[PDB]
Amino acid sequence: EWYGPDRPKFLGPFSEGDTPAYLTGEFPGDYGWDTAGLSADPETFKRYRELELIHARWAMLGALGCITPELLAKNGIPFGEAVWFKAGAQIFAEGGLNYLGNENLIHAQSIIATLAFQVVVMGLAEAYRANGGPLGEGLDPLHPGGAFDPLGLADDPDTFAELKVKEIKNGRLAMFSMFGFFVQAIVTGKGPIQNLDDHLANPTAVNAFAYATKFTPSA
Amino acid sequence: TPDSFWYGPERPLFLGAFTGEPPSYLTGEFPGDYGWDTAGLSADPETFKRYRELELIHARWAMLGALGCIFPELLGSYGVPFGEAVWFKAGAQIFQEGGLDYLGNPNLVHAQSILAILGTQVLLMGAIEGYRVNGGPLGEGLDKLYPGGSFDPLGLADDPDTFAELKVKEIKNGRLAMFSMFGFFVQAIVTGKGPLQNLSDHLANPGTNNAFAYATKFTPQ
Amino acid sequence: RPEWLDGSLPGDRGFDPLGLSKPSEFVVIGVDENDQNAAKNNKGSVEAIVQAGLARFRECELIHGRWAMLACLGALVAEATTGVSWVEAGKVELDGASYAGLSLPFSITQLIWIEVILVGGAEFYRNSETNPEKRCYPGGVFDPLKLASEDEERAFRLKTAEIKHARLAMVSFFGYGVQALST
Ligand code: CHL
Ligand code: CHL
Ligand code: CHL
Ligand code: CLA
Ligand code: CLA
Ligand SMILES: CC1=C[C@H](O)CC(C)(C)[C@H]1/C=C/C(C)=C/C=C/C(C)=C/C=C/C=C(C)/C=C/C=C(C)/C=C/C1=C(C)C[C@H](O)CC1(C)C
Ligand SMILES: CC1=C[C@H](O)CC(C)(C)[C@H]1/C=C/C(C)=C/C=C/C(C)=C/C=C/C=C(C)/C=C/C=C(C)/C=C/C1=C(C)C[C@H](O)CC1(C)C
Repeated sequence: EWYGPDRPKFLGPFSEGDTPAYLTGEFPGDYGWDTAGLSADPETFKRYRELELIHARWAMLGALGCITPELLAKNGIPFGEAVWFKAGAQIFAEGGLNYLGNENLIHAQSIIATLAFQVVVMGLAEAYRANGGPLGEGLDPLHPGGAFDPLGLADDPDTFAELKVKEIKNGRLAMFSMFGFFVQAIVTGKGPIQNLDDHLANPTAVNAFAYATKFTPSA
Repeated sequence: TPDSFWYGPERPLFLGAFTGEPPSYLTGEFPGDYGWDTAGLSADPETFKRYRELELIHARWAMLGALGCIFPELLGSYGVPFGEAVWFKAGAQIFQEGGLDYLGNPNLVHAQSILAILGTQVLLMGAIEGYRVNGGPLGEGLDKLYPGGSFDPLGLADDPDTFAELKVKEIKNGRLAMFSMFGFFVQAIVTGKGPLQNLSDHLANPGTNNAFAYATKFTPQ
Repeated sequence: RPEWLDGSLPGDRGFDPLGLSKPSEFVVIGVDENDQNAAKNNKGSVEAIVQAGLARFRECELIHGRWAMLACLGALVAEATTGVSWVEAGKVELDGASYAGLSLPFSITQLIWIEVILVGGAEFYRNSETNPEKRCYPGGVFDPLKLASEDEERAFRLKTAEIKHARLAMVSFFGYGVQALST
């Protein structure tokens, strides 16, 4: 289970006939889904697993960072804007971007300062991830460990193989939910919890089909 | 490959005479080989098998789609009372008052709920798209693209000389329909009318009702 | 008790008061001469005694009962759900086409053309088979659960279930025929 041919596939019983031969079941999250054939070269397939996991980890920090200012504005905490896709505009406000609501907090004023900080900061860390450096040199670029496993959970590879599967499946949900969040922000214009609440008001009437006539062309 | 004129080294190619030598993996073996792989996307002979079985499924859906987008607008011009005869407005028929009438006829299908349509479709497509992958009632172990048997009841694939000829006709009808269904997409986004309306508007005045009428249409500011 | 039955058959009983499925002998008479250019024309002689359809009769009960089981089960529930008598269908469907209260778009003239193509061609394909056990019991799509892998030729019984229900469904529709015009 989860490795070898005992793994469950992406079509269930329908994928028993045809999975790609190179998707043997020696990597986490392998359900044998390469119907486009984009990874029959194993060097490219080694590159794509890095792309999938880094997209998965940024989507997990994304889907939590998009869900937390809305769930805390529902409690009653005053925010400049709860929704994530209007959450960059607070640095152009009057008082600037306060973190929750206070003034002893961050209190961002200049967008050129906070971006040029990020560019040199993520310029170092992402280059360290591609090469190696002050937190590891010869480590695995997929899963380094050591200083990136402080709590001692990257041990006993029978339960560390399962944590690899728990890593990517939580991520593949989160990537599908950021592209979730991306589309439902464009099509509706309201927040994802704001889309969650009015789907709970009337589920039959308020769904995705209520906005199906929106992008129609008419000149 | 036989001496079938569409196969092998002396086959017609996508720049005619200006094409030179085709790529080394396009040996004239599989149908519709005009030697057009300039991006090199199918240099891997395993991805090239996936792209072949992804082109033809796109081709067979777009051949149904291009016939399926002309036909309600062609009959709609001839007085058949569709709710929306135009294809890209044909989804919104479920949202009007009387529902969705096949052929504009109220005592035909009369769909009222779009969630019943999608719930039926996911169950029925998911059963048969999986049958295309493996097994199934109409054929268990067959070819992935050309299964035949129950999907060739007229026997039009018996002669493998004829069958290799008709596969070229299938892919050229398919690539024409994919290229035209992409035309349906773009010239509905740009113009906003049906493709048979765009045809009859072009035929009424080809000098002004070409695509350069809408060239300044997406101009910024 | 009859002797020409009771074996390899669902209804292994000699019910016959008259023996309709009795294999009878036959004798062939010659053709009488009718040539005028002969002086005398004789009445033909006995030529050939012939030793001699239970397979044909088994098929024909099965077809009638299965149409009856579509008829008896179809007349009780169309009387229940719709609320119209089974004899009245046709008088109310010529006026307005319906199924379970849902209006249908078909003229009554089209129903003749629909039924003689669809039901007719399926009846043209049933007699396109030349094996009397396959004519009675075909395979293929009509056994989707694959019960032909089982056996009923021994004492184990896995077939005599439609044919008893075929019998009284013919009778209960015969009871519908004695009830329609009279009562
Ligand atoms: C046998 C039943 C079964 C079926 C039908 C599926 C189906 C699917 N699984 Mg699988 N699974 C099944 C069993 C199982 N799956 C899984 C575990 C997984 C995982 C982890 C994943 C899948 C995924 C998928 C999808 C991959 C193929 C695809 O992308 O289609 C694409 C085509 C469609 C989905 C059809 C199109 C949608 C719709 C019907 C049309 C609507 C049209 C719109 C209105 C168009 C409008 C657009 C406008 C703008 C033009 C597909 C929906 C993957 C996925 O989620 O990707 C989607 C995925 O990550 N499955 C397990 C546990 C091991 C199963 C157990 O039996
Ligand atoms: C010898 C002359 C000859 C020439 C010049 C071509 C040229 C072409 N053939 Mg070939 N063929 C030729 C002979 C033959 N072809 C074929 C059989 C085929 C087939 C089956 C196919 C082709 C296709 C193609 C195209 C392939 C590459 C491409 O897409 O260009 C890319 C570059 C362009 C298309 C230039 C762009 C045109 C225009 C000037 C730009 C317009 C500018 C817009 C205003 C900008 C838009 C604005 C923005 C903002 C939106 C190309 C147009 C393929 C095709 O149709 O794909 C489209 C194709 O499927 N040919 C046969 C029979 C054997 C030939 C016989 O001699
Ligand atoms: C073949 C797949 C497919 C495509 C291309 C469409 C396309 C469309 N549907 Mg639609 N549908 C499709 C399947 C289905 N639809 C519906 C049910 C509906 C309803 C109820 C409605 C629509 C509407 C629309 C139109 C939205 C207007 C618009 O966005 O303008 C911009 C886009 C275009 C002008 C065309 C460009 C097409 C597209 C961007 C490119 C196609 C490639 C896609 C990215 C592939 C996506 C398919 C995936 C899921 C496999 C749009 C043309 C609405 C409508 O009719 O509004 C007037 C509407 O109300 N659809 C069902 C049943 C659940 C489908 C089943 O598969
Ligand atoms: C729920 C998602 C999830 C899961 C199951 C895993 C699982 C794993 N990761 Mg991955 N990872 C993830 C998300 C996840 N990771 C994300 C989002 C990042 C980016 C920050 C990373 C970055 C990362 C690195 C760099 C490394 C791992 C490693 C590991 C392994 C051991 C550590 C472990 O068991 O953590 C299990 C994790 C959990 C049970 C989640 C706990 C819940 C947290 C606290 C949620 C709260 C988030 C917090 C509020 C936001 C702060 C974010 C901040 C840290 C940036 C194991 C395969 C290490 C490894 O394999 O060593 C060889 C390793 O080197 N991961
Ligand atoms: C890619 C394939 C494709 C797709 C997705 C669509 C999608 C669509 N078509 Mg198009 N169409 C296509 C190909 C396609 N078409 C082709 C190839 C043709 C040419 C034959 C047509 C001709 C066509 C017409 C003429 C109409 C549509 C309509 C529709 C819409 C409703 C679908 C529907 O009613 O299905 C359900 C359809 C069926 C199940 C098949 C038809 C069944 C009819 C009702 C006869 C009933 C069968 C039987 C004789 C009676 C049974 C009796 C019963 C009591 C048991 C939808 C937008 C309708 C619309 O309003 O769009 C504008 C419409 O009227 N289509
Ligand atoms: C598998 C396969 C197979 C075959 O063969 C082929 C194909 C089909 C191609 C394939 C598929 C694929 C896919 C599905 C893909 C997808 C992806 C995604 C979705 C991603 C995302 C991804 C996503 C992501 C990263 C995301 C991220 C995010 C983030 C960071 C966020 C951030 C933020 C926050 C916090 C909040 C604030 O206020 C703002 C912001 C700034 C907004
Ligand atoms: C070859 C090559 C080579 C080099 O190297 C590179 C490159 C260049 C990349 C390449 C190329 C490619 C291409 C050309 C592509 C294209 C494609 C397409 C267009 C597809 C379509 C495709 C398309 C398709 C599928 C389509 C389909 C469709 C359909 C179904 C439809 C449907 C419908 C109908 C009926 C009606 C209604 O009312 C609506 C709807 C719903 C809408």
